[PDB]
Amino acid sequence: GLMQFTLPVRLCKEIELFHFDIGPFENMWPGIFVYMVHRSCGTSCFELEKLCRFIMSVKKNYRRVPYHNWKHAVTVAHCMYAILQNNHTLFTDLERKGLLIACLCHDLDHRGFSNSYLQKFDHPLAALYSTSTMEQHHFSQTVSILQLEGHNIFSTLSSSEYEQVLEIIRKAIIATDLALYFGNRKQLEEMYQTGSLNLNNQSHRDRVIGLMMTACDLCSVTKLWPVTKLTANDIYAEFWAEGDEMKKLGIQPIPMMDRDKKDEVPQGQLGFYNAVAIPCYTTLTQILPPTEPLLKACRDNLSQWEKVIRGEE
Ligand SMILES: CNC(=O)c1cc2nc(-c3ccccc3)[nH]c2cc1NC(=O)c1cccc(C)n1
Ligand SMILES: [Mg+2]
Ligand SMILES: [Zn+2]
Repeated sequence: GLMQFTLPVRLCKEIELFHFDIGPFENMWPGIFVYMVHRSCGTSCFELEKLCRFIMSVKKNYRRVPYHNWKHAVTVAHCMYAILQNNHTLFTDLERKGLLIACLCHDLDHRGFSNSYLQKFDHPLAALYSTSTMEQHHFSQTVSILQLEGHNIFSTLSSSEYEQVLEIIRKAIIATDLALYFGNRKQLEEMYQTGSLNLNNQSHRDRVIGLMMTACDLCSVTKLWPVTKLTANDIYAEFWAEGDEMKKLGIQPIPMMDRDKKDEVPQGQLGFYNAVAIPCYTTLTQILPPTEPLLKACRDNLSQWEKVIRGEE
């Protein structure tokens, strides 16, 4: 119990900021995650032995793909940590437990291919899960790891608390299906504006947690420009591999997945920022004002992409 994780001074300070980059030292990422659980949740939330074993099994079940990898999992969990720390009083003890774990697990066993590619390939997962295919898989993988001997980090919760946290985790992971984000944000936009948004209404909380999951999942667009730009390479490495596999099925991929249209990436980023990112962080900032730095960083990166198009970089 008297055992804390302590980070070096620069990390200890910068980890509190939304735009923190977890760095290139893979062996520090578990400790960074444990540090965040302890400060966000308490040193009591989890048996450290069970947590460490859970973390290492989750890492093993992430694949060596360019973007949807173990670094992405820890990066998404850090954005959730920053949201939770800037909104201390808004979230229950169970929600803080669930959401950091949900973020770590949200892309478990990702192959670097979209739901669309799985359906067109006719992958077995697409037969098992007709919508949110990869996301239902990610939740299935999470439950599987929780049920390994010595890996049940929730074992000290009551029966009712255990069912509530697994339900928080299921909804949180499903919500990372971007197809579901558009309608979820529209509903939240209507509720905030007509003044009907009520955080004591569970269906309303579910929607707000959904948006937080989207915000954390997209947080590559909220880093300093050098991080955002280098992450974009990893994102397009997966998209273009998927586009290659579409061409192998005899289907022309959408331009975003066609490496022959590299030139139009900057304009592709504008659409993404305007159609998804900016709307996402705007609504989150309306509901949770202290998440404003995410919207500010997103707008800064939109302006950097505009400068790339105008030939200035
Ligand atoms: C819903 N629209 C998009 O997801 C999206 C559409 C795009 N269209 C282009 C494009 C258009 C013409 C020529 C070349 C490229 N690039 C795109 C990139 C996109 N997404 C991300 O960059 C991104 C970032 C982070 C996380 C996720 C899930 N996605
Ligand atoms: Mg995902
Ligand atoms: Zn993700």
